[PDB]
Amino acid sequence: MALSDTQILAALVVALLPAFLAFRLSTELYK
Amino acid sequence: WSGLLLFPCAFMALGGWLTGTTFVTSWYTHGLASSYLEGANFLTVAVSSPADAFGHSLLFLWGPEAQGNLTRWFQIGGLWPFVALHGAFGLIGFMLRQFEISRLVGIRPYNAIAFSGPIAVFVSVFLMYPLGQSSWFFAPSFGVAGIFRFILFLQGFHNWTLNPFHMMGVAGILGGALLCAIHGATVENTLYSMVTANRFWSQIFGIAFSNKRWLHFFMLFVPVTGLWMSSVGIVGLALNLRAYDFVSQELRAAEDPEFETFYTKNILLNEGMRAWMA
Amino acid sequence: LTLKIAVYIVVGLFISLFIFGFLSSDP
Amino acid sequence: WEQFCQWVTSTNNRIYVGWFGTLMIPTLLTATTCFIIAFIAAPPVDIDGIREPVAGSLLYGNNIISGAVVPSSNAIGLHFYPIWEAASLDEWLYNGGPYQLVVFHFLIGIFCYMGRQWELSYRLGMRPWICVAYSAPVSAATAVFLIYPIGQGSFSDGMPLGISGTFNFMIVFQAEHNILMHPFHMLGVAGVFGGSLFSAMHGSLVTSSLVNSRSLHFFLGAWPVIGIWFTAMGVSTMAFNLNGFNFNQSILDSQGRVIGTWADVLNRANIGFEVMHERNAHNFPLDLA
Amino acid sequence: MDGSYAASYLPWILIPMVGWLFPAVTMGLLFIHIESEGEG
Amino acid sequence: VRWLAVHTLAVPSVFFVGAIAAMQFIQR
Amino acid sequence: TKFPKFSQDLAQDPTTRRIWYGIATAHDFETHDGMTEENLYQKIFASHFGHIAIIFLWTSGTLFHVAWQGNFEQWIKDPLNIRPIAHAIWDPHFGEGAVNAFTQAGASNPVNIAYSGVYHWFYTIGMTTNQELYSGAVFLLVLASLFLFAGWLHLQPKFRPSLAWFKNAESRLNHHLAGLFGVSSLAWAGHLVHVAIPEARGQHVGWDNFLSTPPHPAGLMPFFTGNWGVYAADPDTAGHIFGTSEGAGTAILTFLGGFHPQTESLWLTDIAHHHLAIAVIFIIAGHMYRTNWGIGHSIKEILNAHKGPLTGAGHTNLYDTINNSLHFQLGLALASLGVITSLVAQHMYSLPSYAFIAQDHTTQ
Amino acid sequence: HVPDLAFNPWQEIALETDSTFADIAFTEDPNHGWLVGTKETIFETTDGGDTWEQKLIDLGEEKASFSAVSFSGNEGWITGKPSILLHTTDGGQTWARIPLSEKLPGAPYSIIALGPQTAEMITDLGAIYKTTNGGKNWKALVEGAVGVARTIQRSTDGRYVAVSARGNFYSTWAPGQTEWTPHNRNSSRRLQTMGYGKDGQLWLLARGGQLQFSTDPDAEEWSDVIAPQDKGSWGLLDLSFRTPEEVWVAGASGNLLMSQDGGQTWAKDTGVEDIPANLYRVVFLSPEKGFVLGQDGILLKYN
Ligand code: CLA
Ligand code: CLA
Ligand code: CLA
Ligand code: CLA
Ligand SMILES: C=Cc1c(C)c2cc3nc(c4c5[nH]c(cc6nc(cc1[nH]2)C(C)=C6CC)c(C)c5C(=O)[C@@H]4C(=O)OC)[C@@H](CCC(=O)OC/C=C(\C)CCC[C@H](C)CCC[C@H](C)CCCC(C)C)[C@@H]3C
Ligand SMILES: CCCCCCCCCCCCCCCCCC(=O)OC[C@H](CO[C@@H]1O[C@H](CO)[C@H](O)[C@H](O)[C@H]1O)OC(=O)CCCCCCCCCCCCCCCCC
Ligand SMILES: CC1=C(/C=C/C(C)=C\C=C\C(C)=C/C=C/C=C(C)/C=C/C=C(C)/C=C/C2=C(C)C(=O)CCC2(C)C)C(C)(C)CCC1
Ligand SMILES: CC1=C(/C=C/C(C)=C/C=C/C(C)=C/C=C/C=C(C)/C=C/C=C(C)/C=C/C2=C(C)CCCC2(C)C)C(C)(C)CCC1
Ligand SMILES: [Fe+2]
Repeated sequence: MALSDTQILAALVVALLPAFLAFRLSTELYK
Repeated sequence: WSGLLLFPCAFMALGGWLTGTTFVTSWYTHGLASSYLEGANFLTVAVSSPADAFGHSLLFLWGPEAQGNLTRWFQIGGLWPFVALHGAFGLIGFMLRQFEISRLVGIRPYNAIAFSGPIAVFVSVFLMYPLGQSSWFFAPSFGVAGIFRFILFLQGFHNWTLNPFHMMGVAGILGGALLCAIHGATVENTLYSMVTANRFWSQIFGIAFSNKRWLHFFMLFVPVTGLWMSSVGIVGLALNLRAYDFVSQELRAAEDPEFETFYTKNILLNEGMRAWMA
Repeated sequence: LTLKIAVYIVVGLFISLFIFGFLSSDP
Repeated sequence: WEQFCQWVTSTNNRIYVGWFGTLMIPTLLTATTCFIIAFIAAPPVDIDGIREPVAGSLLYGNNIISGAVVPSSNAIGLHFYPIWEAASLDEWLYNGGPYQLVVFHFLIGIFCYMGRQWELSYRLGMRPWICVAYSAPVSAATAVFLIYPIGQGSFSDGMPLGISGTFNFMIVFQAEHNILMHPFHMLGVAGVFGGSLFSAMHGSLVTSSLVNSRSLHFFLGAWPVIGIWFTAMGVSTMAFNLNGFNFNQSILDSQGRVIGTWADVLNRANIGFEVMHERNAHNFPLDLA
Repeated sequence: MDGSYAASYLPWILIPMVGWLFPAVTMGLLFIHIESEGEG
Repeated sequence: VRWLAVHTLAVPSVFFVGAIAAMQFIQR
Repeated sequence: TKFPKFSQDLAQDPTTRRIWYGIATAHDFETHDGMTEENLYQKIFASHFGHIAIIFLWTSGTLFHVAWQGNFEQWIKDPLNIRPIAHAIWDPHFGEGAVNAFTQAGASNPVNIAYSGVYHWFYTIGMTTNQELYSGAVFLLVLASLFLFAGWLHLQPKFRPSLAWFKNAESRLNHHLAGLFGVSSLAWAGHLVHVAIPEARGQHVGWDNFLSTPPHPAGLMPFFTGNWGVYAADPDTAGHIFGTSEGAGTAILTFLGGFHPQTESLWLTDIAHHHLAIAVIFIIAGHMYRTNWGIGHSIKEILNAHKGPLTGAGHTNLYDTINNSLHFQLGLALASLGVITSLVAQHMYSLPSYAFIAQDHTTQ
Repeated sequence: HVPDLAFNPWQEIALETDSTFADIAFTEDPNHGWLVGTKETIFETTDGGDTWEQKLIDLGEEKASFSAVSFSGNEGWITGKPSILLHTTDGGQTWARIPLSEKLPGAPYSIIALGPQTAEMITDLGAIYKTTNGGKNWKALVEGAVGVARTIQRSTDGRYVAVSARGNFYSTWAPGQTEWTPHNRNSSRRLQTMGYGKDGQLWLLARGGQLQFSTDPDAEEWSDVIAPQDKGSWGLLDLSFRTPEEVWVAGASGNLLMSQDGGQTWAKDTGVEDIPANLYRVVFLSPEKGFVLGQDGILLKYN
């Protein structure tokens, strides 16, 4: 059966974390 | 009916918190920058408690503590009493809202008796403790960092961990979390369908659940009871410090350098923390 | 050192029994 | 012998065993026995490598609250310390080796408890989310009992198996790491708070009806587990000298003087905890007779 | 435009942000940074 | 009514978010 | 002007060449102002972490969009007729003609058609429902988060690696040959045996019940006794229908050879024995170079020993040359990767592995 | 395992007490030497530490654990917690306790006799007093407290280093300063001990037996982490210099190790590992006369 919209929203919430980690890594590499 | 008695007050409390977290400053109440305007971030911003210059006066807008002025009313810190009082009023309004919803439907009000726990927590932590204290300057701030600072202050000045009431409240909170997780997991396992879970727990845990209504009552009751006891313990701290301090161990350890207990080291931490702020 | 040997054989027999039983699961 | 295995795997026993139980029961029983003995009659375990022995046994003058199975000695460090590496029993008792034995056999036992849970769940014909839920407390226990001692490089600063030991460990942890400002303890706090909230709401709803539920129960059971996973990972990160956000002295003026925020007060409180006295130039008595 | 996939409203807002809001913001910040004088 | 229920929250939020957006630049 | 901070000659340029050449020479760390060898290596290490995280995010996005807006659960029911769907189309600039034209693959909205052949790959490795695709996407998100955090952490001052740690060739070769190649291929063979083949034979195996059901009716007894030929007995028949139990064998490791009669692809049991044997070979190879236990070869001695009478000095001092130079290593790696990529293309267009992928000509 | 040693130069002595050793001191090379331990455990010797007898002294409370003993020429001082200070002018034949001032900040930690009728007094709270009246008076040298501390060590020239109560950071004091200079620890792991080497510089021992050397007076920069037990993670306790070049360290279960090149190579002495005790301190009065003090009345004498 197809995905549920709650799954999509949860996927976005989960993907929030690698965004923050990537921002931190980029700022560290900028130094 | 009362569903319109909390909406204006709750919205005003939310608006006051939002205004405080970005515009007003705690320079003249705590000597700190506590809003986005000065350069603070989401964790740092806080609606700071009023300064220790008035005592228990509520800092009304029409009261002589600000004389109708708004810049003064914000600098004196009346926004904290504003937010706290409006929030408490709206929270009791939602208590009555759940009460009247239950009355309208005709079933026993159990969402209200469960929601009573947060009411007690709020009225004890933010209202009764400063009332028992000298003034609002020792009341907790409306901020993420302010809450942590208040927690550490209460640990330093009361040894709140050693209090039986916070202990049983911790037990209640953790038991509520465990029961929530276990109920969800068992429901999605058997996904009636109670005999399978009952057999699984009878063979795993021995003391299985008699009925699903019993388990639902237990998960309803453990965290609300924990919160109620924690609030009662804080209220006691305001009146009579209920910390069982084993002075026998204290004297036994004071003059014996070959004896030590973790209670003695906790007392060491508390008294050093007291001495740290002069 | 006899206690060390005893503990060694005890734990070894326990883990060997567990793995042997798991590989021949009757049900 | 086959009758023994038939009983072991039998789903008719009064208290289930399973094949994981064959290894769970000895480890749990050993851990309980040695923990009880160490709690009752352990000698004063020196904990910091200095001449300040710490006693955590009832027979040595402790009540229930003050009793705590003392962690290992700083002399041990992180090294594996079984009894046979001790030249005699007294040194092993005085070096906190009971703590290491307890924690190791207990970790094995809880892992095997997970295994037993899953084995019974699948033999009973049920999709096993119960172990997915039970993994969270196991992960937290491993993070706070094994990962943190290794990250800190010693077993001395592990959590003592006692009520007062837990509080002292938590306070020293906050002082040395600032866990409160770390986002993962907030994730754990939100998880447990949401668990309590959902428990209360669901119990009220069910009891008020006493005479979407699938996904409702799923998320109800899933929120606290994710929170506990996140806070366990946060503790594991804190083990290797990672800390929470340090927003202190991050706001200046036109000239360069720090303004100060609530995070600055948190930092000041942490520094106050990590040294249990005042600072310098506070007028010590100059002349003593 | 609309589709039968779950959460069909997500493209409606996500695509304009990644097409207008995100590019405008990043080019603005980059232009500000690459022109800040001094501190070479 | 629904009109007030939405506008009482909408009409200050845009003002506030514009304020914070500008503060994200006013910092030296 | 501040930008570019890593070069002062470009920072004092008053023209627009400053911006162009700042973008151009950004990732050339070897010529930044005041760059040390240690800092160069550490920056390279962190950036490599970044590229790995980006790759994992890209794979997660592919999986997620396929699972969300695709037709995988209908594609499996008829791989020979249905067209795989890559992602949905949301173009406000579209007209009605384009909307009617791009409502293809039996969808209900404008939609693309995947030509990367990921549907065949997912079907071949046993993924049959889009929930599994979603779980894989979330797991890949978590993996990318972990790798980003690893880069951040190994950039920290106290976790910053030393220069000698970056110049330990023997240990790196041993670990990456035995572990990165041998262990990973062994785990892949285990995945094929424990999951992929049973799913090809119409058995649903997932995390919930893989620990119970053994891949073979005789589990681990013949492997230790030495009766390996048991695992190769009773292979899949030529009348085997992929994804069902009709005419399917019980063997897990076979050398059947050739192609599956239906899917026109290599036998999965052949893949299993192939990747397992490759794993064994790589694990043997990984124990070649001495690290600190005395046993093992040292590359410098090997190179200096293999001198030639016609080449004067032979392969003398090449160890120092390759170890000190990063461009030498990058050139060797790029040459090898290009050669094996061409090999991948040549040996995949002629020996398809994924089911029904030969029929779909556009993807090939 | 770890590399072995060519021999064992440490003669083992098992004293008749359950106390934990604290310190040792000697008046003259062959003259009676004293050692202080825990639970009022004082032992006297007459042949350079080879023969020790317990001196049974008692006060109102039997819980005055001695910490430091400092002897200059013949004059001698004993300092112990809770506050107890014995002063002698005859080498210790008779002990005259000096009642400590009630305004003493915290408990006494260590004392050093600078010469005839002098004593530099140190308290665990971080107070540096001095007497030139033989205990009649005391003069402070720092006007503030470093907080609770794990260990305090004295430099050869007179500087002081005090590790924090948990090893999170440390503090230093130089002569003429009214405060203490605090420094965050220069190691990944939490500090355990910090001492002044014979080279005039500092060294630190963190958790897990990690040893770090500083090569500058400011101690801002530090050398690489040195682990005498590479594979083993035993917790090292004390460090000392027999020679300004040779190094010795003491740990747990008799893990007494010896380095010929300033920590570069550590060879384990298997001769003394069999001792059922956790060695605590190593004191080198001279490059020939050394003592290793451990648990339950166990001593090692250098030959
Ligand atoms: C509002 C205040 C508040 C709240 C709600 C929390 C909440 C939490 N804190 Mg926290 N904290 C706070 C304030 C707060 N904190 C403050 C102010 C400080 C500073 C002192 C800290 C410092 C702090 C530390 C240092 C740590 C926490 C941790 C935690 C988490 C507990 C996880 C746990 O117990 O493991 C889950 C439960 C277990 C591991 C129990 C074992 C379960 C096993 C499987 C079963 C064992 C059975 C038993 C042995 C016998 C069976 C009984 C019977 C059958 C016989 C939780 C999210 C911990 C954490 O993050 O966890 C990783 C942690 O390490 N906090
Ligand atoms: C790199 C992988 C990748 C790529 C190329 C795409 C591509 C697309 N996604 Mg998508 N997505 C991805 C991963 C990816 N997705 C993941 C992992 C998730 C789960 C959170 C989603 C969730 C998602 C939703 C919910 C929606 C899209 C939509 C879309 C389409 C609109 C354009 C867009 O990206 O903005 C919107 C997409 C996002 C904001 C996703 C966030 C970006 C992901 C999480 C990480 C990408 C980081 C990447 C590596 C950075 C590389 C930098 C490089 C260019 C220098 C487009 C086809 C929209 C669509 O289908 O419209 C019809 C839509 O509504 N995506
Ligand atoms: C006016 C012309 C026009 C415009 C504006 C668009 C716009 C769009 N079409 Mg489209 N299309 C057009 C004509 C047009 N189309 C025509 C004539 C056809 C043939 C019928 C199609 C067929 C078509 C299909 C089949 C699809 C689209 C899709 C899309 C959307 C993709 C969103 C996107 O790419 O974001 C992301 C933006 C980019 C990838 C642009 C990146 C380009 C640069 C070179 C890369 C960056 C380089 C550099 C590093 C940048 C530095 C950083 C930067 C921020 C400064 C977008 C709304 C897709 C869609 O619906 O999305 C879900 C889709 O599937 N279109
Ligand atoms: C067993 C231990 C171990 C493991 C698993 C790794 C693993 C890794 N190390 Mg490594 N390393 C180790 C020990 C180890 N290391 C030690 C001990 C040292 C010190 C001496 C180092 C020092 C070191 C350095 C200095 C660097 C690494 C890097 C890397 C990464 C390389 C990125 C890559 O392409 O991987 C993925 C590779 C594969 C999966 C295999 C390659 C594929 C080949 C060509 C065959 C193709 C497979 C198949 C045919 C195609 C499949 C098709 C399918 C998609 C359908 C990788 C994750 C690099 C990095 O930055 O990572 C962060 C790097 O710069 N390592
Ligand atoms: C973890 C914190 C926490 C939050 C945020 C929270 C919030 C909520 N729970 C509600 C419900 C409930 N909570 C319940 C049990 C519990 N709830 C708990 C804990 C929480 N409950 C716990 C621990 C329990 C177990 C006893 C029940 C049983 C219910 C409900 O029936 C009800 C519901 O249906 O939920 C969906 C709603 C209350 C609506 C209301 O009173 O309207 C009035 C709103 C007002 C007055 C606005 C609040 C303003 C406050 C008081 C002051 C201002 C605060 C600032 C704006 C924020 C400061 C932030 C700083 C900390 C940084 C709301 C969604
Ligand atoms: C520590 C590991 C040691 C364990 C060794 C275990 C080996 C177990 C062997 C048991 C299998 C029993 C069957 C064997 C009975 C005889 C059957 C026979 O003749 O098979 C004949 C089979 C094929 O013959 C028939 O094939 C038909 C195919 O449909 C049938 O189905 C059967 O497979 C078989 O009857 O072929 C082979 O097995 C030939 C031998 C393969 C062995 C390798 C030698 C080939 C040269 C390659 C070089 C590799 C050398 C190893 C290098 C190692 C490098 C690290
Ligand atoms: C150990 C062991 C034992 C028990 C083992 C048990 C019980 C389980 C072991 C499992 C193991 C060992 C590994 C599992 C690994 C799974 C991995 C690593 C997955 C990685 C995925 C990647 C990287 C990419 C994912 C992808 C996805 C999701 C897609 O959808 C598209 C394809 C692709 C891109 C590939 C015991 C002690 C009993 C005996 C001794 C051996
Ligand atoms: C300048 C330079 C460089 C570059 C160059 C390049 C990159 C090159 C390339 C090259 C190449 C890229 C090459 C290739 C080669 C190949 C080969 C050499 C092959 C061989 C093969 C063979 C020999 C085969 C055989 C066979 C057959 C045929 C069949 C059967 C099987 C067998 C296998 C036997 C470098 C960086 C390095 C360094 C520096 C300098
Ligand atoms: Fe329920």
